[PDB]
Amino acid sequence: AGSQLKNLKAALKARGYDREEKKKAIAEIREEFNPFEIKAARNKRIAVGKPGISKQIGEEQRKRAFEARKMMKNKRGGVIDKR
Amino acid sequence: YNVGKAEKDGEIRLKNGVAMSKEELTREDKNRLRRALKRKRSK
Amino acid sequence: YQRFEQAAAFGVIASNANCVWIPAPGQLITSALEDVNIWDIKTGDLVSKLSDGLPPGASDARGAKPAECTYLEAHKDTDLLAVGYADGVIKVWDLMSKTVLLNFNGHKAAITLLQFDGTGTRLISGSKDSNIIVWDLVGEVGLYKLRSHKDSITGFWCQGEDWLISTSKDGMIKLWDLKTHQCIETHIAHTGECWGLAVKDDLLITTGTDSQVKIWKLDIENDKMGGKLTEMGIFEKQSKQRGLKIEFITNSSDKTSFFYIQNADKTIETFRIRKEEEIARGLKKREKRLLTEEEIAKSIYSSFILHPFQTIRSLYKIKSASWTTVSSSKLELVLTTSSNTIEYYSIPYEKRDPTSPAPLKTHTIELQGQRTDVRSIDISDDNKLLATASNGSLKIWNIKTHKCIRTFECGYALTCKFLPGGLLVILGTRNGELQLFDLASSSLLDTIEDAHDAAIWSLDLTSDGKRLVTGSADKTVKFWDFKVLKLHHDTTLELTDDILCVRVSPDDRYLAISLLDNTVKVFFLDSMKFYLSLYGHKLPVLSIDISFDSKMIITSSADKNIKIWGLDFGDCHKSLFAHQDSIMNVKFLPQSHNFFSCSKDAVVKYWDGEKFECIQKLYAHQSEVWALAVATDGGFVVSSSHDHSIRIWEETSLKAGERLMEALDLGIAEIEGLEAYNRDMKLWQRKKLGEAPIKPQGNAVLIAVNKTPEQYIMDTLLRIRMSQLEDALMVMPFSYVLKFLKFIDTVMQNKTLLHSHLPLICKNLFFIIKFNHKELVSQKNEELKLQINRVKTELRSALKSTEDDLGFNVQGLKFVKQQWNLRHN
Amino acid sequence: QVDDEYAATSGIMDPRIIVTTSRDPSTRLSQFAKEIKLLFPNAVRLNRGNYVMPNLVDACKKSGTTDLVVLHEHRGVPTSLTISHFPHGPTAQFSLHNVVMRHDIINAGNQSEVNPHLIFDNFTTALGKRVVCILKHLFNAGPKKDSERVITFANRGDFISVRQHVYVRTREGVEIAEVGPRFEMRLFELRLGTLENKDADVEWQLRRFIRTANKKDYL
Amino acid sequence: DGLIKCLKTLDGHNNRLWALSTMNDGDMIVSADADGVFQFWKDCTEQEIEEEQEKAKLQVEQEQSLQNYMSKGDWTNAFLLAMTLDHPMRLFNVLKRALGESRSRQEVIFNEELDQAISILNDEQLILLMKRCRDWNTNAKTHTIAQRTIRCILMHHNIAKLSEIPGMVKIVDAIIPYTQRHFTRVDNLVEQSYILDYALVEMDKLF
Repeated sequence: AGSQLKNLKAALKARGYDREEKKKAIAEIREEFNPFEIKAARNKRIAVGKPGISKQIGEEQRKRAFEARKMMKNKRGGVIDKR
Repeated sequence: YNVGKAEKDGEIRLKNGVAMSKEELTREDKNRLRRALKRKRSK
Repeated sequence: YQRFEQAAAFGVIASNANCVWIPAPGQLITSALEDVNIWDIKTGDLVSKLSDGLPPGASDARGAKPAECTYLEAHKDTDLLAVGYADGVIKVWDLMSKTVLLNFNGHKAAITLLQFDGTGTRLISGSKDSNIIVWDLVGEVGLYKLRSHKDSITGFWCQGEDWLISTSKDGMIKLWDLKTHQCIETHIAHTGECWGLAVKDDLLITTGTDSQVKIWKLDIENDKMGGKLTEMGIFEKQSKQRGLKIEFITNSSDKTSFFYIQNADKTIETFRIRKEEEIARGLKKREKRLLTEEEIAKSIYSSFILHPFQTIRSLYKIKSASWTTVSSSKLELVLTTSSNTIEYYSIPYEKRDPTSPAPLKTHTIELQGQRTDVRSIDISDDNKLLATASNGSLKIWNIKTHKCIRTFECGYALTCKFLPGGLLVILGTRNGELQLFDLASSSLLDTIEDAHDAAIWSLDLTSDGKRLVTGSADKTVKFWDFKVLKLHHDTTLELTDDILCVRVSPDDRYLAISLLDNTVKVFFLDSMKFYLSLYGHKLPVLSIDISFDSKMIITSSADKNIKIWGLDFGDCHKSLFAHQDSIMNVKFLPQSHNFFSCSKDAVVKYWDGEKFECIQKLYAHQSEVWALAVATDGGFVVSSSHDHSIRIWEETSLKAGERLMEALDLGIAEIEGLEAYNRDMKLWQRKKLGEAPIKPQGNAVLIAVNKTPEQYIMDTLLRIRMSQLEDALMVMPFSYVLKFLKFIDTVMQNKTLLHSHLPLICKNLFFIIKFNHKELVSQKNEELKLQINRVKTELRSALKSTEDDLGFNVQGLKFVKQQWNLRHN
Repeated sequence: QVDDEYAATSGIMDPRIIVTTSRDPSTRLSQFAKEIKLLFPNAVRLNRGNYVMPNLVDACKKSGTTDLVVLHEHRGVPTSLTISHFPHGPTAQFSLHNVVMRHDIINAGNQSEVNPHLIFDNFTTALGKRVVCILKHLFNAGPKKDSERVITFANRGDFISVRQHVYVRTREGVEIAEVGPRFEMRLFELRLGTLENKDADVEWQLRRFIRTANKKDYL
Repeated sequence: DGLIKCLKTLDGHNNRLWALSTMNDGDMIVSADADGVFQFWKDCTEQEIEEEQEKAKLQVEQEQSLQNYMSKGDWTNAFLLAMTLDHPMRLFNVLKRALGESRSRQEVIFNEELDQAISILNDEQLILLMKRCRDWNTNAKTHTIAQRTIRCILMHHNIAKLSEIPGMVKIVDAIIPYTQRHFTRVDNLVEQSYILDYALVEMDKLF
């Protein structure tokens, strides 16, 4: 049907010296008109995943794990916190 | 021969061959013709 | 959020409009800003303030200035008020129930006159855009729009249904035939503008820019083009300014007529027009010395038929007037002046002498106003209110009744404050003077002459009130104590520059002073220590405010933005741009970090100090908001402005071819219906006249567009385009081709629209029969055969008739050129 | 600037592009090829089945098409694209790595089909200028300056991120939205003749197995 | 030269100037001298704006008169007022309306009062009338009105006068070829008007 550009101009005419309304409206139209960072399946009788956010957290997790192992790698001491 | 512009600044001659005089024409047609030659002077 | 709203507005009695008078002297309807208030001249109490049912500041109030009322007008007998506003709308109210009956937007700019006509049911309206519209009240409809003036309607005069006559803000007076709504006769009245119009049936009177008042004779039953309205002579006035309202009366009990010309400044020139007996018995006296010269003298009439009268003056500049009369010794004239005040004068006249060297006002309603803009507003704990003016009109209004109960005379006073026990007012004036007043006793406790060398600009009490600070344009601030109830100057801090705002903290801690040199300085009161210098505002800087915790200050200026500063280190937080003219004042709430700022562009604005949003954008004033004051506890805020207003704020699709086909079918159906009607008429006129057909009523769309069917088909045939014309003619079948031939056969009898559409008729007809030639020559009907012959004869006659003069003009013009050549090549 | 086998018809003439699949394509590759033919304008799609590549190349370069995009898959997921410029010009062949397509995700409407704007981010080397020229002479020369679709070829360490966006320009900035397929393509081979032969001289191809392979970009 | 304050420079003389004597009655006659040549400047602004405002008054009266004539009918005095005011679209309208009603009713091509009013207009009026006819003749639509006006000028005026008016060859040479173009077009319309005659001879052969 109608274009994403036409719907985007309609969404901007919809949303229209306050700041937080513009922060909210801009974040809303960005996460609405960005469809390639969700994943949608087809219901055989729909947003089923958030690929980039899941990827970002899965790689930041192992990034801090890798830096922790690189910090541990040639240590021999350690504080023993019994508190 | 062809229809050029008007020879004095009290009238205009359109390419058509019809002419209006500044004083004689109504202000609605003066707005319309100003807008028209503005577009014709914009393209 | 617990938002704000407007509780009540007051302080205005007469605003930028006219006034209508109602009989019982009598009462008076006049304008406040955007709402109309009725007053009884006898006592002067505000008996009605007819206002819009929506409070300005509510949820559905729209984001602009409210429409200022600009013309009152009243229908007396059927009891209506037609009022008109500055956007162009006209609200008609019944004065019994005070609701809005009629809304009549219509115009595009502010409106300048109303008039009821034929006393009820018709209202004519002239506006600052040059249209003048007639409205019916039984149909709620703009009937007619008289549209030929060029600047702005300054007056008109109508009689019912046939003649209107208007005059506008160009030099032009125009007379309008209201049957055709075309302008009939136009003159240039005055060489600049034309501001006045009045007429008692024979003579018409107009005035323009400067003192030249022109008498005209309108002869309504004239027939010549120029001469329905002729000019009969000019005369002079005493005012060289714009006379801008003229109005007539016929006093009874002999019969006599009086008219006034109000002026721009301060003065109404009244005139008695005389009667025909003294016209006849005064003609000979200037016709003395006995005739070409005497005829020139008799032609050069105004001073003859018009007689000046008691020139009524006033204290202030005059905005509007209207009168009433009895006995010719009670010309009783109400007058609304610009500095808000109405005045009821009355001149007596013993029918030969006006019995006074100068007329006398019998009433004056001026108590609920100020005569100037309120340069400083203040409030009590919660009960009373303080308004400070330039004439001297300090006034102590009260919140719970909106009435000034106490008023004094100070001078050009720009700042004031209360005293912390109540019932006591400190004030500073624009010259080197300070003044003290109270509430129970009379005006002056004491004044201090030479309180400062130059203009004082801002003072502030301490929170206990015993010690106040005055900063003035003599580049000094001074401190004063209260000794026992008198003022004790003890110390004075001279700066390098003109201090123009002071403030202390609400806990006796800081003294923040705003200099003219684009900065503020924060001092310690206990040391004069020079704590901080806040800098970077980039124009001279107006009102400061310190928060309740004494941590956060605001800083307003003429840079159209307010800056938030943290007072611990003097570090800026925001620099938020409000208010596109100039923020005059800015004030916190009592207990919160929310604040208000009123500005020089007719708007107050509600902000928070944490997210720095704009909480609300309040839009009730009309002009420069000079001051605002917040309640000490609770937090309702008053704001006072340049439009003499003081207001409270509290909490809450076919195509070508088928278009031509349906046009052809209805057109030829009408055509042969009328032809059958004509055959019926000839048979019932050639036979026994006992019967005939009843009536073919003409077609709905044909009488709706006012066209004969040949013209209707002709313009839709015009309105198809040349690219799809050969398709529009190819789509239609042969029955529509036959009725197209009937259409062409009828249209070349009306030889007017045959000759104006010859190549179109030729192109369409020749393509039609060229495309349908195989079927046309197989039709067997002598009616169509005679039809084709008739079309052929008339069409070829028209074409040879136009090429005859074409060939004539070719040979004649080349003869002209050739005889010029053989003359002088 | 425009190099020696594109300079004859740089901005004189609009291009003409064929988009075609590998051989007996899967349905997601056919959807992908439709997305590529309405990614860039004056491109049409041709159903490759039982087409030989020499007479396909010969029929294209005597019909007058400027260039050819051949798409290769792996079980729906497209893996390669070869761009062959026909007047005995170059073939740049790329692998495609992170492909997300709008036919997979969302009926978000229809596309825009305007002559787009083009962004090229840090193609600094001469091989970068070469691949910029071969990627942008399959677009229409001289769009309108208020055209509201842009596409982007951004180099991110020899992985050209390829996206398409539409935009309006609002009061405080510019608001973007993502249309069409996102990629990271990477050039594994250039050569200087057409697609028919593989006897053409190689201008560049990546050396995967040298021991100084991962030290530099556009190696 | 002499200059006034700044606006309104005066013509002055050819060379240098040590002279200004302006000091008659209010500031009446001014005198200013070059080396030899005198100048005597006249008066105050008291009548050169009065004649301008009274010709404005006359013009706004006759414009309203022309509007009233154009409304109520009456095409002859409407024609001469449109010619006096030089309102060319109104002139085309009065000529087109009078020509159409001339085709309606019934030597004479307009009504007799209007073509007598065309017969009695002078040289500069008929040169602006023929300039109007010149640039109406460039249409194929508005050309019939131009041809009727050219024809009544030709048959009501003197041909030697029309030739010797200064400027009447740069107009008639402009509008000979346009009339020839229209003659060719209307003659071809008469030529292809005989399909009606052919269709009639077939319809008569039908039995």
